[PDB]
Amino acid sequence: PKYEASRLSSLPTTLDPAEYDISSETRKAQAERLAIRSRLKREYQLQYYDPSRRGVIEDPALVRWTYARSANIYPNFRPNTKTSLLGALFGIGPLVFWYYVFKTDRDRKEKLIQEGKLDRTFNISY
Amino acid sequence: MNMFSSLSLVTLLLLTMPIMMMSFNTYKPSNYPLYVKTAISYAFITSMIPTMMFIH
Amino acid sequence: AHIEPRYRQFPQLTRSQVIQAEFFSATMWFWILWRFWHDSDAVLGHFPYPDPSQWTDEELGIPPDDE
Amino acid sequence: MLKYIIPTIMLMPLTWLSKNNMIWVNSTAHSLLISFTSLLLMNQFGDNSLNFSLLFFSDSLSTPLLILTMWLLPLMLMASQHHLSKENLTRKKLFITMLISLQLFLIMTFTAMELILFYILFEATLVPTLIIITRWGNQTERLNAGLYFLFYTLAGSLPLLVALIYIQNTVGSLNFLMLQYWVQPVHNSWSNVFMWLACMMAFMVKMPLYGLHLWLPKAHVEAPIAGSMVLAAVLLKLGGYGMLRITLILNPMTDFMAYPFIMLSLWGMIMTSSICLRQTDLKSLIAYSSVSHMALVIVAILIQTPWSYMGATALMIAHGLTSSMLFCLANSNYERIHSRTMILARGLQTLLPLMATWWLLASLTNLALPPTINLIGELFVVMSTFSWSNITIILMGVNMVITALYSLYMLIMTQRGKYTYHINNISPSFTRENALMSLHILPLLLLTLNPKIILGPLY
Amino acid sequence: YLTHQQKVLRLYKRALRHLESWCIHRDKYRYFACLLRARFDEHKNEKDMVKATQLLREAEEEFWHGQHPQPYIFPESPGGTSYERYECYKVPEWCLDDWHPSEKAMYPDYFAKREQWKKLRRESWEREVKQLQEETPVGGPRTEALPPARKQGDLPPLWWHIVTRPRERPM
Amino acid sequence: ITKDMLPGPYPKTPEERAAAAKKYNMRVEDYEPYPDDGTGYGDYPKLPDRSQQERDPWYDWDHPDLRLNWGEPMHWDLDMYIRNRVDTSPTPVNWNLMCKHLFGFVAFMLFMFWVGETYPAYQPVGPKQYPYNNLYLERGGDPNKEPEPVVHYEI
Amino acid sequence: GAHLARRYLGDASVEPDPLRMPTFPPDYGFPERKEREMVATQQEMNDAQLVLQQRDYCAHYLIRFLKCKRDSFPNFLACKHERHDWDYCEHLDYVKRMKEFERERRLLQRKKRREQREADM
Amino acid sequence: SGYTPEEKLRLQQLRELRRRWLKDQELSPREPVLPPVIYKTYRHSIFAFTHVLIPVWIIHYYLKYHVTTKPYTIVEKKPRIFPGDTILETGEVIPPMKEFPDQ
Amino acid sequence: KMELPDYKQWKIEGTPLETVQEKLAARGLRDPWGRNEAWRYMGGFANNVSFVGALLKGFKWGFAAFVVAIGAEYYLESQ
Amino acid sequence: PLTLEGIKDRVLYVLKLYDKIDPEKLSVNSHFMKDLGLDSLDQVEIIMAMEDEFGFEIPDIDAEKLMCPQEIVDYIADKKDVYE
Ligand SMILES: CCCCCCCCCCCCO[C@@H]1O[C@H](CO)[C@@H](O[C@H]2O[C@H](CO)[C@@H](O)[C@H](O)[C@H]2O)[C@H](O)[C@H]1O
Ligand SMILES: CCCCCCCCCCCCO[C@@H]1O[C@H](CO)[C@@H](O[C@H]2O[C@H](CO)[C@@H](O)[C@H](O)[C@H]2O)[C@H](O)[C@H]1O
Ligand SMILES: CCCCCCCCCCCCO[C@@H]1O[C@H](CO)[C@@H](O[C@H]2O[C@H](CO)[C@@H](O)[C@H](O)[C@H]2O)[C@H](O)[C@H]1O
Ligand SMILES: CCCCCCCCCCCCO[C@@H]1O[C@H](CO)[C@@H](O[C@H]2O[C@H](CO)[C@@H](O)[C@H](O)[C@H]2O)[C@H](O)[C@H]1O
Ligand SMILES: CCCCCCCCCCCCO[C@@H]1O[C@H](CO)[C@@H](O[C@H]2O[C@H](CO)[C@@H](O)[C@H](O)[C@H]2O)[C@H](O)[C@H]1O
Ligand SMILES: *C(=O)CCCCCCCCCCCCC
Repeated sequence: PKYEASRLSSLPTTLDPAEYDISSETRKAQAERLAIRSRLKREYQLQYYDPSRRGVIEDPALVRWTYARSANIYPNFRPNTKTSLLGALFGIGPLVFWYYVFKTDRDRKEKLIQEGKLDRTFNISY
Repeated sequence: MNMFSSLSLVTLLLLTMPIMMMSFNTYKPSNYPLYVKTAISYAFITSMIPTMMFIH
Repeated sequence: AHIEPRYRQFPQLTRSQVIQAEFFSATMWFWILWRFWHDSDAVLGHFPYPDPSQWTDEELGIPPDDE
Repeated sequence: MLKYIIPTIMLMPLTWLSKNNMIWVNSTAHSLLISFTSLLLMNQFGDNSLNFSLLFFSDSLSTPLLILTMWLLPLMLMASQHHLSKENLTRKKLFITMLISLQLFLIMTFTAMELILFYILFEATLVPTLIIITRWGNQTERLNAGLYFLFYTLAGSLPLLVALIYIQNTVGSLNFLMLQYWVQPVHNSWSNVFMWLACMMAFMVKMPLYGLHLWLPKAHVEAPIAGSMVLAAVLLKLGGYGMLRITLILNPMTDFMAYPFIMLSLWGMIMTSSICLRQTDLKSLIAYSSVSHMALVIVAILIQTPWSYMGATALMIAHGLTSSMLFCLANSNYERIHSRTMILARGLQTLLPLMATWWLLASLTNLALPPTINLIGELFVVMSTFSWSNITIILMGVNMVITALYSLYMLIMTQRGKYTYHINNISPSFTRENALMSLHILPLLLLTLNPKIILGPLY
Repeated sequence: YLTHQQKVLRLYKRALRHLESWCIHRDKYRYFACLLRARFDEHKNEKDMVKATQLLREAEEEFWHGQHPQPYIFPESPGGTSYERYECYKVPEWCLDDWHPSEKAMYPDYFAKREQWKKLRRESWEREVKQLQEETPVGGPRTEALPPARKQGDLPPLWWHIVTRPRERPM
Repeated sequence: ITKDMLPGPYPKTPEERAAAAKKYNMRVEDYEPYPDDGTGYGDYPKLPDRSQQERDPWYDWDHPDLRLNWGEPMHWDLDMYIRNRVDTSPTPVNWNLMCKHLFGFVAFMLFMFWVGETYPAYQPVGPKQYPYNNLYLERGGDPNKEPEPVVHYEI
Repeated sequence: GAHLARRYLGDASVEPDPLRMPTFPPDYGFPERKEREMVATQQEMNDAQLVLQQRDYCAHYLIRFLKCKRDSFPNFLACKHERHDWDYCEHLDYVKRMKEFERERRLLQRKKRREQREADM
Repeated sequence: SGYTPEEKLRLQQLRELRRRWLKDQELSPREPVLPPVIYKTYRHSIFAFTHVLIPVWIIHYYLKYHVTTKPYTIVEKKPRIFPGDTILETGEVIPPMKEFPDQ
Repeated sequence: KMELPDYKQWKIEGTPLETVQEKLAARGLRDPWGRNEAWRYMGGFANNVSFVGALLKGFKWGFAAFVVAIGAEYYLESQ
Repeated sequence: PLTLEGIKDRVLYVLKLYDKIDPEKLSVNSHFMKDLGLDSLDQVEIIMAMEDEFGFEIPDIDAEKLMCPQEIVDYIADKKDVYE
């Protein structure tokens, strides 16, 4: 039985065929990624350990994230087939669905009341 | 009725008292846990009176 | 404290914990034996269960076939 | 109402003639005195409203809104004096004058007997509010927040002006007491459909109705703290107050004209509650939470039942204190770390224990823990909408779940977990901040003892 | 990132801990731990890297099949029942700077010794920054490793938050 | 924070791609934007869709609770993947098999409950008998009317 | 047990229906059948405030037991004999229900057996 | 797979500092400098007086003179009456039951 | 401060660890950590009750206290 | 309430019940490979025995570096805030 990875259950690293095969090109990339991490760690630590620093160390990564999650969306939005189809299937469809659910229920109940068939014996709070 | 209804309500009021004291009206941090435990024990006793009347 | 930790050895016990534990264990077994001696019906049933196949057709009011 | 209008006006000379270092002490002390005297409006009778003159009247709907309005002014002053400490004296006095003039317009708006007088004061509130946001907001986007706020409002309010003037020509009067006796039914026709829309769209934008709400998260994220407090606590309730009055003259057309707006609100409340689960900005999360809460008020006002009208009034008052308190809580963090990102500063309960208690109580009211008036108002609306249609209990119930999830997500994210290591300027809470939080929650929880005074005229 | 030897030894440790979760009893575990060791010893001297990598991959597939679904976890380890239990009691040292004077007056001796540490931190900072500058390659640090102090009287660069970190049981 | 250090539009040319990778502190070979549909991602990197729980707990993270380092690009859905929310960790059992066994168990129980309701268990006894016309008055029957006489006989 | 296998796995036409029984007249094969005697009156059970499910043909023993319990308080181990008498009356009441079930079954069997005689003829 | 000569040296240097810091967390003898059976029964008698007796006086006064003066505030289930009982109010005697058959 | 019992007293002889040592010796293998587990099999840990014995804890005295009680009850039953 | 000498006493106690180690050669500074002749699989087993002894986990990245009894003592003392 082989592992069947899913969206919510990742493939274990120890079962990933890529890991056991490491070429020199891969090891170059791994070293290059550690260089970036070390450069950022130093830049963070020289402020974190500064005895005269009282405040928040601004993280441009965090600023970029909050900016992207709001301000940058519309400028890079294009109205194509996908945006309108999603836009109309989840921005007007639910309203139509609920209108018919509630309109159908209320018309059925209004008809019953007008014929005196809905039981409202003790119903005097509304 | 006068004993039954009075004791059944003192049980509940007794439980709230350690909460109210914690508004520093009369504050004894030294052994607050012992205070809370003692209140539960007294509430248990006073609740057994209306219970006995019901069983009777 | 009154009880000191030990290394790789059975712990130090007090008499009070050992005796109180034995009292409540024997109390349980006396209570079960005492209750069973008196209330075995609570375990084995309170009344006989009749065998319906042993009831005559006279008392059940079953008439003979030729009727 | 002159006994409230005139002393409110006098707060202006008091501020301008105060010693330089006493502008905050003086204006706070005397605005608290005015708030005290506002309790005299609680002389409400079982049958008749309290009708002072040909211009102003007070009933069980406007009375709580007035007391909340006059209570907020001293709170707003306390909330604003720290970030305004470097401002020069004349501009501080100007900032206070804008707050005083807002109170003047608001108390007059809630008691105006005539609907066109209500309209003029209802629009006059735009000017000081816009000035507060665009002049004393902090970031570049406050200029666009001012424009969105201004033009959304006017886009709906100008049709209202035409409809109100038309009504006065047709009926002869816009006096609300006269409209109660001279009101005539509205017959189906395309003309009356647009009269209905003109009468209601301006108030729908103020609530705001889902779909017309995008201005609100803009305004809050850019507004100063006092701007957010009045916007959330009181200005949103102008729309609800206007709807509660204008619906009188729109029957029976509201029976079917309500449907599209009930669907937007019923579905909108779920959408905006779910959006709160993913917001990264603390002020934006609270602003979106108001849209969800006011969706209930719109539904209650539109289905037009005694229980729903009582629930709407309790909800409007309860949301005002709760939402304002949440903004003040978020602002106290902002004055330390100078960011609105919710994930930036975590585990704050370890550093600010008492402030974490205010966060807990504000969250508990926001998710409407019984017997808070937040729950009383929300429960009344749920009771009334179930009779309107049993299926609505599914949407109302689902929204209750999501509301608890995002309220406690806000609490767990900022107060719990591990504190951010590099943030080392979390100074202990000030008396001013602790007092500010307690002046929100204490009146809110006290009102549970006597809910009838915030249940409105249908009580 | 992990060498072949590193991967094998992590697998050995991981397999033994999961084996122990299955066995529970010490005499049973000692028996099967020695059989498992003998399986790793069967290929200790395998010199062909391609053959050795094949063994490692199959061992990891065999581990995944036979792993305990609920392995034992040390209580304070990640995922353990006591993991992060005491984080709420860990207050950073800078909080003491904001104490009221009447609060500091209750610990005169502790706060006198704290001033010396802050004095030591202030006077040492510039040398630590200088040392890090002169020992860091031109492009920038290639690893997260930090150097010791080279001179007498110097403190290892970036020491304050390691040395003054909260105690593991701070209350 | 300058405008050049903020998210921008989708990168069209390789030169823009290299600039985006540097802005986000990533290798140019690792950087990859979201597809240029109209959804508004811009040039924000598409990082692996993994929970923060999947990250190594022993590494000295700058943010140990989030398991993030200062300056590293944050996943677009970082707030969803915090350790208090959606977990994507590998599971001892395959996801598809877990769904089959869970669904199968629930479906089987529901079927058997329907069977048990269709063929209920009961004892071999006749109806319980009550006096006074099956307690007509006690149950709330109208005193004025007359119930049909319920009669129970000895046996 | 056994009775359920016969109905669900065997012939169900000759088995009693617990929800419809009895389906034969109470005077069938029973000349001069006597009515059950209720000892406690309606007012006695109404004043004793018996739960409605308890107001059956054994209610008089339950009333006597309940009176003893109140009178013997705090001695809560008394009234054993009064309790047993109520328990025993309920056992006989249950045995009578068991006989009605067996009577219905044997009449159903007798009927089907008579139809074969007619079906054969 | 062991420490390098510089890892050993840094770890040793931080070790010395960390242990000196921990030693400095101990309190001096004077710290904190603070600003300036019959007992068992007495402490339990005073607890009962203030947590039981006073509350029961307050509640009994409240129930007797404020709650039970208004209709239907305290509603009781009426007492059970059995055959052979005597009603206190009227003196009426409830008859015994019809005689039981043998069993 | 703390006194550790002499490490030489830990011997696998006479314990189930000796059984493992014979089962491994048949295969040519040998267990090096045996004496590290020997304390768990010696001393106050040497012999523990079975499951039945754990349930019957206190049965001896509960039975005697019961034989007396019923005996006393019978004696009074004849007076 | 561990002490520096207490940690050392138990680290050596465990190693003296290890049949692959000569109890007379063992000292605090004995290198597991250079001085005691063990291999890297033995080293893993030793670290696991130290985790069992003190009841906490030493991560593999840190564990692979502990090559003598003294280094284990220093690691445990540092992890448990033992300064005396
Ligand atoms: C609406 C009803 C209100 C009723 C008001 C009654 C007022 C009575 C005032 C009593 C004040 C007692 O104040 C509170 O009592 C407890 C117990 O007695 C005391 O607490 C003390 O005694 C308890 C005894 O178990 C111990 O925990 C410990 O010795 C100490 O904490 C303190 O003194 C104080 O915490
Ligand atoms: C013909 C009809 C005209 C009607 C005019 C009626 C009002 C006339 C007022 C004249 C006196 C005004 O006095 C002038 O204003 C302010 C307010 O007191 C004074 O000084 C002020 O300084 C600061 C703020 O300004 C405050 O401490 C305080 O408000 C006051 O002391 C000036 O030093 C004085 O020159
Ligand atoms: C539904 C009833 C109410 C509807 C009211 C709608 C009328 C418009 C209200 C806002 C008016 C603001 O006026 C103008 O609007 C546009 C977008 O709308 C803003 O434009 C903003 O987004 C565009 C692209 O989306 C950018 O190119 C621009 O840099 C930015 O400023 C302007 O900055 C603002 O000056
Ligand atoms: C968020 C946006 C919400 C938008 C909500 C839209 C509501 C739509 C309401 C539809 C009903 C409009 O009002 C309806 O118009 C029709 C004309 O078409 C009127 O019809 C009237 O004139 C026509 C002329 O042909 C006659 O045949 C008819 O006998 C007469 O009733 C009705 O008197 C009125 O009932
Ligand atoms: C007292 C308790 C009473 C209730 C007990 C209810 C238990 C009922 C369990 C029903 C669910 C069984 O579900 C069934 O499991 C087996 C076992 O893998 C699966 O079987 C299949 O999957 C496995 C694993 O991938 C493969 O070897 C192969 O493809 C096949 O065997 C079926 O695909 C699945 O449908
Ligand atoms: C006879 O009275 C049977 C009582 C119930 C037995 C339950 C034991 C398990 C399931 C068997 C019930 C039979 C369903 C037809």
